[PDB]
Amino acid sequence: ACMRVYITNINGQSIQSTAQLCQNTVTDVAVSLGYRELGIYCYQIHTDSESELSKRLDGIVAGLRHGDVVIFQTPTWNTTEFDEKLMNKLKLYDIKIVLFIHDVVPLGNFYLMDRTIAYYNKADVVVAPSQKMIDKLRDFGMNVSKTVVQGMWDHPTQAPMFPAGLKREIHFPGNPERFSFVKEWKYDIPLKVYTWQNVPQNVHKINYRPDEQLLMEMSQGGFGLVWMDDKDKEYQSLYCSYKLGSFLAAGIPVIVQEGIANQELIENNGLGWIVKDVEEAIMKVKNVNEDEYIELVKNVRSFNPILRKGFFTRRLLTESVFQAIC
Amino acid sequence: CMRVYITNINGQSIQSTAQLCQNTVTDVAVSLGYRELGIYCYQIHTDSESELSKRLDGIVAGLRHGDVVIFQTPTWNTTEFDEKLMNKLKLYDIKIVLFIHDVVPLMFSGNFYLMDRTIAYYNKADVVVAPSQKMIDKLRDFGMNVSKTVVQGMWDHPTQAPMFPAGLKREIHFPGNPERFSFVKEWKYDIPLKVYTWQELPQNVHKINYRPDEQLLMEMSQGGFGLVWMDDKDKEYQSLYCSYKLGSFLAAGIPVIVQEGIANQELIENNGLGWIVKDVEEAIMKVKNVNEDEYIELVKNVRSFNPILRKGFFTRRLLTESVFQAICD
Amino acid sequence: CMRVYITNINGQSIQSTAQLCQNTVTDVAVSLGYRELGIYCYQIHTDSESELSKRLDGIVAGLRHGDVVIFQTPTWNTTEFDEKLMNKLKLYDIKIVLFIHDVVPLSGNFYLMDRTIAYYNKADVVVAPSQKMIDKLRDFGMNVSKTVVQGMWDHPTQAPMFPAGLKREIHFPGNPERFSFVKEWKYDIPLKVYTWQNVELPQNVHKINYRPDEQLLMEMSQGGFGLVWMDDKDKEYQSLYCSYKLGSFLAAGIPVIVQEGIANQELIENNGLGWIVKDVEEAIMKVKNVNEDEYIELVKNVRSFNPILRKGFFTRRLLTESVFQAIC
Amino acid sequence: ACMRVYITNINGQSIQSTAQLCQNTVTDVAVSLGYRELGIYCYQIHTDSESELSKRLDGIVAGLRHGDVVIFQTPTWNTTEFDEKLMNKLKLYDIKIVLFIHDVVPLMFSGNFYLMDRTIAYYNKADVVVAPSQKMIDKLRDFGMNVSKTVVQGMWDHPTQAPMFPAGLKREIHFPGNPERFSFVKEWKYDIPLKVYTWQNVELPQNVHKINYRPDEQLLMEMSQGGFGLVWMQSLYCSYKLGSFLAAGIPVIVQEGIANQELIENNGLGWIVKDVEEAIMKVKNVNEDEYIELVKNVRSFNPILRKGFFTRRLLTESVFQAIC
Ligand SMILES: O=c1ccn([C@@H]2O[C@H](COP(=O)(O)OP(=O)(O)O)[C@@H](O)[C@H]2O)c(=O)[nH]1
Ligand SMILES: O=c1ccn([C@@H]2O[C@H](COP(=O)(O)OP(=O)(O)O)[C@@H](O)[C@H]2O)c(=O)[nH]1
Ligand SMILES: O=c1ccn([C@@H]2O[C@H](COP(=O)(O)OP(=O)(O)O)[C@@H](O)[C@H]2O)c(=O)[nH]1
Ligand SMILES: O=c1ccn([C@@H]2O[C@H](COP(=O)(O)OP(=O)(O)O)[C@@H](O)[C@H]2O)c(=O)[nH]1
Repeated sequence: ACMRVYITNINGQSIQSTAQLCQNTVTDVAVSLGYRELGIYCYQIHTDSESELSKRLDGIVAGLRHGDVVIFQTPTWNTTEFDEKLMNKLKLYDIKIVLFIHDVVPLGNFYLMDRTIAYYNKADVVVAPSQKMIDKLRDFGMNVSKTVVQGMWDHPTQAPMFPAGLKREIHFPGNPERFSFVKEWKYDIPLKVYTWQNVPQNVHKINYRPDEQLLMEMSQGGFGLVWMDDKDKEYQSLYCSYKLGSFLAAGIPVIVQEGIANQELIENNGLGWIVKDVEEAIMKVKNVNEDEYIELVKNVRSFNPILRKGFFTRRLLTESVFQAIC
Repeated sequence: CMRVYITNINGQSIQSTAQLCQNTVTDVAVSLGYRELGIYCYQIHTDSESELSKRLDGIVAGLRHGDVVIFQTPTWNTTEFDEKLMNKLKLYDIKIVLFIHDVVPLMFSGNFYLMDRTIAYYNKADVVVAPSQKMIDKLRDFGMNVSKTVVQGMWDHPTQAPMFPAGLKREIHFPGNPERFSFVKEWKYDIPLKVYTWQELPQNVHKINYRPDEQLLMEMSQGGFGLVWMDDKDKEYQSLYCSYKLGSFLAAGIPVIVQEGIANQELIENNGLGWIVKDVEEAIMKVKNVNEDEYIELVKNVRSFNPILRKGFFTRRLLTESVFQAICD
Repeated sequence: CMRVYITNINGQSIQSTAQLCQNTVTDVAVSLGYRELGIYCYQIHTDSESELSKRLDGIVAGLRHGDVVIFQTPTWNTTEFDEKLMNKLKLYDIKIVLFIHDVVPLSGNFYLMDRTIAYYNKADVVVAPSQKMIDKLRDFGMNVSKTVVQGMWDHPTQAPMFPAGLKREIHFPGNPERFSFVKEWKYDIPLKVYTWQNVELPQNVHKINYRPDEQLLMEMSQGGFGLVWMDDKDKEYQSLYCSYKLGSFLAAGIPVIVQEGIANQELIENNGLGWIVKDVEEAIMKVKNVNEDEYIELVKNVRSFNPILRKGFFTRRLLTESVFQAIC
Repeated sequence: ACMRVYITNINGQSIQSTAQLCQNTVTDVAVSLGYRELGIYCYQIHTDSESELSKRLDGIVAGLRHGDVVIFQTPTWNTTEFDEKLMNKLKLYDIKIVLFIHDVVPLMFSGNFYLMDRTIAYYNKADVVVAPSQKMIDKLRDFGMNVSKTVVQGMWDHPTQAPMFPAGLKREIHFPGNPERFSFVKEWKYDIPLKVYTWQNVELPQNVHKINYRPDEQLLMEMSQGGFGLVWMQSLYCSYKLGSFLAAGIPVIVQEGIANQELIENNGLGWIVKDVEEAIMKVKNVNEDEYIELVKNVRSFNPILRKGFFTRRLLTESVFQAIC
């Protein structure tokens, strides 16, 4: 009996899926720690007889041995049915299971919240974006005793950082479809939106670029905006933003919405400003002098080796396996 | 973004050497930052064509175009399974390293019909790692035309078992099964023979029960000689394969006795790791005649050579060189 | 481009547990991609001041601004060396993790506390064996704000674990010159002492010759109980540290018996790894009574818990968390 | 007797030093393989007394033990005296020594030939020699180098994850080296533009675009947009520039003779040309499809350079050969 740690990893999604991006990046760190990938392909679950699905899963977990530990990165995006039966398959082994939450599907839409929580409760440790997320999940019946807070996505990279000049512009590499505040841009601060989609005056569309390029370009100065839409104001209070990690790894300060999860990280480390609303953000971008920009930048760049070396991830990947056995 | 993947069987008996080698190789591959494609040993005919195909899709779900895959063959799931795994792999734009642990039609007179199908699927790899040059030669004669070949040379035996000081015990160690090795029963000499096995034999042969490898290593290190031998039934294969027993003796820290004609025998010759003997009589005779002086030297050569074995360097180099060859012309 | 380095001592006797520890932490560290800053144990007074300085420049030659350095203390080259290594480290723009294996000023050695504390305080993060250790260190002026608790030693190993039978015997792989209760051993339960010392022992102590750790693990895994016991003058200083042999028993796969108030005692209780006893006499009683099933369970707890020990997870978490903390 | 592998690595040179860049790249690969760094700092050896030197060295190798293997990246650039002395220290341990040659000082010009005997003497204490090219090994043998086990490096790697942009057929030649070292640049006289990436002040001939020095990753991204990489100058060693071009994902043009050119030919990675004028011709005549093919070749071969495989093999093979 010789313990190995395995971790699930999705494959086959779009060139531009942040979801897969997250998992693959977590997995690369995990591989570097000695862990083993359980590759999972993103496909149409209805395409399998319930029996072919049982055996595709046997294919996926073929290397598993009792005494192992499995880190399940949820969701698989293969349907709650897949999630459920993957879990069920793992519960047949005499192993500890770490549930690593990237998103809670119902949070839209809301109905399957119950079957979601239900297989969640089968894990031994839960890793979640924030304590607020854990608290809110307990409210729906989540009863796993050992929980670990993720805090922040890393963003492992060796993209050169150029000196950050005080450009009074704002960067935002999300998609307008999901963020409608972007179409409502009123202010005379340029908003640089990085997206594939083609949809005001001061918003400037920029072509989707490989992540390393975006980082290099963003490092030349400016501010990074982390901002949700108005129903997404639920999550935001709960999830970890991926682009937040991308701003910080690039070496520029951030502007986040008052009430975002884990805001303490931003404050304690002097990484940017927590503002009430867009207006206040604009104001600060207009007010900030050369001095206080130079400070925020140096704060970001003394902080970001954590992000670029993948330590929030190495941290939770190590602690959760230990808590599972301990 | 190229990743390197390696297949690894699972599910066989704890006593199975085939799985033991594959796991060990995998353990070394993982340390090199490679990725496991786990494969479970089961009865292939409990699947419909659709199900087997989808079990394979599950096994290879993480592969992408541009990756490299090392197929550790055989899977012991049948030539049929090997062939369809290979077929799946060829749908990807990847390079395939075929790493041969055994050639199943060459190792049993009755498995020979499978030669042609085995070769056909061998010829789909970009690189073949074979135990010996002689095995590659033999493969060629049966139609194997894979242009790039790497010689494995020897099985490592990664470990940290204590090595005790080796005294000149005039005994011979043999951790194999009497079934696969019938000569055991016809043991007739007055030099003791220790047979380590889970399984009925002559007076000068002592049966010791199957221990976990680590303990076997510690015990063997106390001295004596490791015998690497095969019956005349397998004299053919012997000139071709790599013995795992060989690597276990040397890792333990004792000299070995091997039959003339065995694969990669110059390895033993040039590193002074034991004796190449014509027959069992010549070995028994050398064990009775060797003096303290000579045994001292042999043990010295073995324990200066065997860091390679214990740190997995034969495996590290084939794992590194084969992936390199798969890409570079 | 940040690298993590970790100090590691070399040159001590194959018997030195202090080196065995640093070396083990270092091995885990290297598997995590950290880099060794090798330190050799020698007579410091053989060095002129400038020689000592440049020997140190030799040790840290590979360091760069922006690196993170883990200092496993002490080096055993004496405090003067520890202090001079720390100052050398502070000359770089790096974050420093202090990893405490022992604290020298802890009775007549106490006078050294001022110097010891003054260099501890140059660290950004302190990893200490127990919270208790951290508290005592605070009473004497340690003010490093980020601290991590180690909570056990690991024992990474591949040692076969045999099935464990209930044997009413106690294993103690400790030097009997350092533990006196051994010479006083007066009980009908056999005490098995694994030691290099060529001396004879009380009637019911079985002197067993020193053996490679791997062999010791395998042998102990056949059953019996592992005793973690301190002398008497090492009693206060006891409560503080992490027992290395404790880790060895659990990694072998047998339950343990430890004195009341041992550092990180709750780990034993919360995981069902053995018993906390007042004194030897209670320990003898438990071993006399303890039944077959109750033992079976003790073992089950141990072997479900010990893959953490055997794969080095206490160390992996402290090496990972302390670096994170040094930057955060 | 637990064998560990160590590798020397220089530190403390300028950010522009290719020697350091190389030793550091090899070392990072070595660390991923589990090998341990012996960090060496570049200073002025005259500032040490004999005793101080001996103890600085003792500080550098404090972690070695009998039974280890040591890979010595030579030269250290602290001089031959330092290299000889480091080699002397190592020999005092019962270890095997791999000598990995980056440069041979006494072969740099005839003036430095007097150093050959000292150089060869200490080379000969090694158990294995890794050299850039077989040709180099042959030359060394002519001067008394007698280490029986040798390994050929072939090519520098270039570990990176720089995005590769699509390679447009730009009729331009990239050359990230400095002028004060390459005469041919100041003499440029072709209607084909030469993109020279340098930190130097100097203004440059008409059809040269002096581009400011830039981080390696950025350089790689820019070059991946297309055009040709030029390797120009001692066909003894491996060009580091070469690996940068191929990692960036564009084909190369190299001067006839240089070492290991059959790597170029056998993988269809560029052109081996007699002179500069031959290079301008091929850049003028080459058509769209011929160029898509070059790029195909380079981008299929690339992953070796980018994942550090020339280095992984020499680091694995040489340690193996040191014991076997
Ligand atoms: O041109 C682009 C724009 C987006 N991104 C990536 O997409 C991320 C943001 O995606 P998403 O909005 O889904 O992250 P979220 O903040 O919502 O968690 C950025 O940080 C980048 O990593 C990118 O690689 N190139
Ligand atoms: O008591 C035993 C006897 C055998 N072995 C293992 O079984 C191997 C021999 O198996 P096999 O005879 O199949 O090796 P090969 O024929 O390839 O030389 C030995 O080297 C050991 O590693 C073991 O672990 N415990
Ligand atoms: O025959 C022996 C006896 C001791 N030890 C090692 O020495 C440790 C105990 O040493 P020490 O008492 O110094 O550690 P402590 O428990 O006091 O921290 C054991 O756990 C073993 O790992 C060993 O390897 N072989
Ligand atoms: O703007 C620049 C110019 C050059 N270089 C680096 O310098 C290398 C060339 O160095 P050198 O000419 O010394 O190498 P050589 O080809 O002579 O071996 C390039 O490959 C780059 O990696 C760079 O990073 N940025």
